[PDB]
Amino acid sequence: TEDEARRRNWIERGWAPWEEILTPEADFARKSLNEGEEVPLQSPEAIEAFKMLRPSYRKKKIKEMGITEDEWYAKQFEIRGDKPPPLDTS
Amino acid sequence: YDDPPLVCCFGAVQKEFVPVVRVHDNPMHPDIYSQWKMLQWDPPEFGRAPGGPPSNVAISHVRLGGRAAFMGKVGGDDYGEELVLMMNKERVQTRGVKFDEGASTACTRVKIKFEDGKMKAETVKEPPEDSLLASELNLAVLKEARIFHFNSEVLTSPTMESTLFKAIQWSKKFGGLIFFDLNLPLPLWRSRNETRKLIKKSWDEANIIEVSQQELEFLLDEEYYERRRNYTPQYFAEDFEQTKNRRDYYHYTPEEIKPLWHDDLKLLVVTDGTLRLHYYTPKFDGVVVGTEDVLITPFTCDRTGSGDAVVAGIMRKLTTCPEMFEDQDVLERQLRFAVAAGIISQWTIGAVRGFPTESATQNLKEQVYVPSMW
Amino acid sequence: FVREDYLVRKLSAQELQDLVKGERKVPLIVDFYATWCGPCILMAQELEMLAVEYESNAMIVKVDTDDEYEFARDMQVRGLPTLFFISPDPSKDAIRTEGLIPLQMMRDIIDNDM
Amino acid sequence: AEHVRAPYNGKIKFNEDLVHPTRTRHGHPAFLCYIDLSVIIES
Amino acid sequence: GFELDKKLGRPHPFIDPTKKKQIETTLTSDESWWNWRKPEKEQWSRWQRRRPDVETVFLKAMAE
Repeated sequence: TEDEARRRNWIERGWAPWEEILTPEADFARKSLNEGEEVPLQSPEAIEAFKMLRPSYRKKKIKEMGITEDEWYAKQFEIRGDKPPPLDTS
Repeated sequence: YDDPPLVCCFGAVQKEFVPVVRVHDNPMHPDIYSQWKMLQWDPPEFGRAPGGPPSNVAISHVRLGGRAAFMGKVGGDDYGEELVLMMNKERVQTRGVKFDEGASTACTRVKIKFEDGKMKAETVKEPPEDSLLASELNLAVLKEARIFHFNSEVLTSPTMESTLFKAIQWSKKFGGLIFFDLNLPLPLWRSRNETRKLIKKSWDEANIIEVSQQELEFLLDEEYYERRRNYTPQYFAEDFEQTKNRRDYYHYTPEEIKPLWHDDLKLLVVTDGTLRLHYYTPKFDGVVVGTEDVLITPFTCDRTGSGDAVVAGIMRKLTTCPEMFEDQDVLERQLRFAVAAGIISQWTIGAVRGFPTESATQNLKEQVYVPSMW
Repeated sequence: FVREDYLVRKLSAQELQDLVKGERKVPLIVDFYATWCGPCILMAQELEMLAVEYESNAMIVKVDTDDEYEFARDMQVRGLPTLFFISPDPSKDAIRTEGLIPLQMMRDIIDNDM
Repeated sequence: AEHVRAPYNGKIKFNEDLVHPTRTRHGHPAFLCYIDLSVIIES
Repeated sequence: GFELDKKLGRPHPFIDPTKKKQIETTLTSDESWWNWRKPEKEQWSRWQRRRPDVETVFLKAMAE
């Protein structure tokens, strides 16, 4: 099943879901190919990925959030998924 | 004075006769010369773009649209007349050529001795190519010529050494430029220090110098650059481009060139065949990226005379573009012409036979490079 | 049963030394060549033709500069192709010719100088 | 499948809100048109 | 000038220089998709030179 196979992959083959920092083009390719070959995009993530293909739109959105571009670039390199419990070194 | 400006090539007129000879570790069959073309498309590094006698440079320069005159002496026999006829049919000015009725052209008298158990030879009578006197010079040619060109082969003859220095004084008096195209012959590769002492005076008497990569590294330090080429990082590369294991095109810093620099040097060109043209001026330095393709014609390719074509193209652009010495972009644009001239010259058997014309060289330059690089 | 395709023999520095030291009846022509040299192919063919011309009236040998570089430098070789015409008389002096000289030039040198 | 080609050099002027974003079979972003769209070329 | 050379067939520009306008400002590659961006470096093409023919030479001669 797809609960013990993943555990076996982790234990015996070193698998881990490392974050893939993608360009807007790769992100759009992943989000838009999930719908179809040549179809009107309907999923909001695909629409956002289509809009982000132009860096001018990205800059306008970044200005709308009132943040600078440098840490937005640094915002991509954020660890996704759950966080481990904090350490209590006694 | 007619246009384009005249150039003078000083030295010996010979048929073929590449001077630069070293040891290669990849020999072909000693008898089957049909295999030796594989060493034309996989050449020794010193023989990538071989040079030759100054007559080759004069012929190539005339074929590229320039005007050239040859200064030298030949015998009064059949071979000297044939050499002069070959230079004349190429529209090279012969008025600077002196005839010797009692001398045999391209013939040297030597005496064979057996010093310390090894056979050796010593010159008894020098050939007429090495026997030009200062009284036999052509003053009109030296007055008209705007570039004076010579090779280090004349430094192997004392008579030609004295004649060369007198001719250099005459040319500098009239305002000409001195082009030192090294082309180290076999004796001058024995050790670095003796060659440096032998060429120091002519090196300091030159405004333009062309050396090959091997010549420059021999003159500075062969072992250091060999070690630098062979270096490989133990764990990881310092940048991605160093992971591709590409051919080394190391550009020498002007600090490394400082021992060989002097005050009258306007331009130094280091040629890695036609692939790289490292140029150094008192104000700036850089490299012109070139290419080569002798595998396009595997059965007619021959690298002999390629360096002569490069030097002739450099002189052709220098005589008509004085802004080369002061503008870096113009210098690179005009050096691409010499790169193309060297590329075409590798496509034919024979140095003189395969020298390109200006039209073909410009056509190849425009075909190879993108239009913004013209 | 099968004739050899090449008549010019390749000699070492020591073998050439012994040949020059020994008694000679016919002129000896020594060629200095390298397989990486483009002009040496034409010289190789020219010297094969010359060897065919002078069946037993001359001796044509060749020395590779990639095996005898120091020997070539000692003999005052400044480039390739380089030919040495050695007369059978030890009193006379040898002639060194540089460049792709014509076949008639070699014939003249052998006839009127060796 | 016929291709519409630009008849003059100029600036393409149309409203992108009347077309639906899509992805071509060649992997390019594009706009799907389902109406009588009018495109202006400022030659 | 114009409107008479055009009527008579005399040599004249196809588009009147006076009745000519620029094409404003277009996308600056920061508001464009990846497939419509001008490449950073010029690309070798093998079609970068115009093909020579008889017409060009003759037209240059009659312009001279």
